[PDB]
Amino acid sequence: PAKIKIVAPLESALIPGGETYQLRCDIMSTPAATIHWKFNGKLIQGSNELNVEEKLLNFGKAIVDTGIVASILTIQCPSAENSGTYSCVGYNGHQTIETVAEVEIEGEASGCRSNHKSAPEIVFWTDSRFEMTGNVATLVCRANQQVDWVWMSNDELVKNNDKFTVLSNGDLVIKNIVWDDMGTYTCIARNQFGEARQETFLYPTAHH
Amino acid sequence: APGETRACGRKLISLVMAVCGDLCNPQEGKDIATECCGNQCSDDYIRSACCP
Repeated sequence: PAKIKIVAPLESALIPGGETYQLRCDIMSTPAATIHWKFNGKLIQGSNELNVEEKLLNFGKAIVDTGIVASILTIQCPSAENSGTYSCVGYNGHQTIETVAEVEIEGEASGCRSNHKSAPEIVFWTDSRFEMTGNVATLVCRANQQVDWVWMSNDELVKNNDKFTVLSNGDLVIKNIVWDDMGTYTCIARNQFGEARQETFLYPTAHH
Repeated sequence: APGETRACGRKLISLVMAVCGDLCNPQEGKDIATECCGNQCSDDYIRSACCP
């Protein structure tokens, strides 16, 4: 049965102006959930898109699809114009969950250069994914910039074949998973401004 | 410990606590995590072993 649950909520906070500030939410969900962010009800990061392609690949199988996803929102130069209502919204196709926080900036941003030409940041990722042996699983990463994606397993590069597929949006598709696929997969986002890294985790569950 | 065997337990214990909440003694789930990172566990066991 579909379930969605907050692991780490946003919390209301009074924050110093001009100092970079990062919000984070973690969400446990079956099936896999997507996270987007809102400021005073207006969308500012992420999407409603679900991974319907993987559902097709697993169509007619017994699906586990349980795990935790995480997302960060970075506030570069907090000013009075950034004080307001921030919400992290998780969504799995069946249920919607939302964590809301009042963030008020206390002070002025006399000197603060928000570098648009800063390193890319991985702002959403599959923290953990549980799936049954024999099914397709997907590890998700999303970035705040245009990047090229590279995935690493156990310090070896992941290359496209009939099992692994590195997609251009940031997904790593693993077909016909087996217990030896268990472990950490690092997603690397590279562009002209820098590279970001983020670990994901895959657990193939026993098939009874 | 190999890093792979150590991140596994961390992610498993997070899912288990998220499922059970207070119904799961932390040292009780920590034993589930050790078992299921050495040997392959089923989904049902992972999601219910600490709180049937």
